[PDB]
Amino acid sequence: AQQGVFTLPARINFGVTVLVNSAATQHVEIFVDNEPRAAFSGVGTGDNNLGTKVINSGSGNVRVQITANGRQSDLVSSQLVLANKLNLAVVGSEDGTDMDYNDSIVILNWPLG
Amino acid sequence: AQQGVFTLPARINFGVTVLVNSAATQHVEIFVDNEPRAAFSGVGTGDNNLGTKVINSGSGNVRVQITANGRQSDLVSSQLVLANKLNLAVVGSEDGTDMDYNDSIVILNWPLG
Amino acid sequence: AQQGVFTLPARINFGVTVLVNSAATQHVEIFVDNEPRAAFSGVGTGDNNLGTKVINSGSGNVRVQITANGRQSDLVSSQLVLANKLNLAVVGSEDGTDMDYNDSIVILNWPLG
Amino acid sequence: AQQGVFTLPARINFGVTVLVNSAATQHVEIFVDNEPRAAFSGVGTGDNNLGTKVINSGSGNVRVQITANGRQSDLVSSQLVLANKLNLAVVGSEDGTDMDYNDSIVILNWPLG
Ligand SMILES: CO[C@H]1O[C@H](CO)[C@@H](O)[C@H](O)[C@@H]1O
Ligand SMILES: CO[C@H]1O[C@H](CO)[C@@H](O)[C@H](O)[C@@H]1O
Ligand SMILES: CO[C@H]1O[C@H](CO)[C@@H](O)[C@H](O)[C@@H]1O
Ligand SMILES: CO[C@H]1O[C@H](CO)[C@@H](O)[C@H](O)[C@@H]1O
Ligand SMILES: [Ca+2]
Ligand SMILES: [Ca+2]
Ligand SMILES: [Ca+2]
Ligand SMILES: [Ca+2]
Ligand SMILES: [Ca+2]
Ligand SMILES: [Ca+2]
Ligand SMILES: [Ca+2]
Ligand SMILES: [Ca+2]
Repeated sequence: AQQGVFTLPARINFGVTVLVNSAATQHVEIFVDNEPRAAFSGVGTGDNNLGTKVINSGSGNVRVQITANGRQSDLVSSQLVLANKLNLAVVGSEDGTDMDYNDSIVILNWPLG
Repeated sequence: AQQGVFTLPARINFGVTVLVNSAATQHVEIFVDNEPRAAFSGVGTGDNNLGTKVINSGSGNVRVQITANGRQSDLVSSQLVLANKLNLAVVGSEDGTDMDYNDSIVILNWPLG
Repeated sequence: AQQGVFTLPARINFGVTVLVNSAATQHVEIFVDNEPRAAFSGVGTGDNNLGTKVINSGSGNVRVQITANGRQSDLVSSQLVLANKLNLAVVGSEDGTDMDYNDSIVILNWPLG
Repeated sequence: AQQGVFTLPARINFGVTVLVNSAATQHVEIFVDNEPRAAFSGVGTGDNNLGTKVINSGSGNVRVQITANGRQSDLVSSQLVLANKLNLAVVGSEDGTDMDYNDSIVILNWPLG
């Protein structure tokens, strides 16, 4: 199945947070309606936090893309709703051979405020 | 039910990341085996990222507590495993009356590296 | 937080499946827009399957209620989305003192077909 | 990533429940330590419940395979833990072209009793 693709509520602001656990530099792009809207990059094996950016969901079509060594990483993803209110969309990724799926971890959350 | 309580693998390094969406200052405490082992404080309504800390799980008994206004916030939590490998333990919290459950969001993840 | 309450897409058919793991007889009622729409009951400690019923979500306001020994059980719940398509809303419940939260397990899924 | 593969506690009894939403007959196989240990077959587009079977996890290595039309279906999966106690491992699957991922839905849960 496709992974890293989520349908958000339309026209909502959401946060994107990235953690890295890799020796290879990670490059994360968030697409909204097939257009690039947020970029992150970094490297480190200590759950290193690349920060959070807030962007708008447009029609709702959000895709997470993660590249390392020039290749798009293998993605795994899920969406969780807590208390019928807090939404988290999570992406793990694998850039190599050890199948740890933590090389970049991308977390989307909404609503904010 | 109790919320914000997780059993991790023993003696594992794990990351704790905190996001806030609040006007009241948030205080997050992470306990390992009932001992206070990580703290975060901050405020802001736009998904303010308070960073990530890496700590060890001890016997495995990890608990998240969140306060604001000198009072414990109401917690909701779940654990997710992706690719049979990437673990996320998520806590949402409510400090007030609007039931948005985003006032502090605490993410635990393992394994690292 | 309230547990066992989910917002479904409006006017959608969804399935409700119940498993029991209890010595006490379990009584499950599913409410849609505050009206009773599906009932299940049974007893057994072997993950005993009470079957599946398909009902309609109305405005979308769905609540799971679980009673044993005349008392509403303590609920825990979450919603999961897989492949940006398959939705599962899960409720565990505790009727007693052992905190196993399996006494009735209620699974909602959509879309069908 | 591999999907439908889960590590359970060793030597634990767990339940497997299958729902189908398909016009093609579904065949679900559960492997424990690479040995074929539970089977289900059925068909129907209205969330047809094929029942629950209880089996033992052996060393803990559990795999779900789903076929229809003599071919392995595309799998998507996650594991959820509620109340730090109730485990659900969920598999959705697609046998065709409509990408609804509900053709067989396989739910594993533990602990029982
Ligand atoms: C050297 O190992 C690390 O870096 C590689 C990328 O080179 C990752 O895939 C792996 O999981 C480790 O984090
Ligand atoms: C003023 O409203 C904000 O701040 C309060 C107190 O932190 C939160 O409960 C609420 O959800 C908003 O984020
Ligand atoms: C006797 O123990 C069982 O039944 C009680 C209800 O009596 C449940 O709470 C418990 O988890 C067991 O399933
Ligand atoms: C005819 O359409 C149905 O049957 C096929 C084959 O099982 C499924 O892929 C599809 O989602 C529908 O449930
Ligand atoms: Ca890796
Ligand atoms: Ca890694
Ligand atoms: Ca709030
Ligand atoms: Ca808030
Ligand atoms: Ca119980
Ligand atoms: Ca029980
Ligand atoms: Ca299909
Ligand atoms: Ca189908």
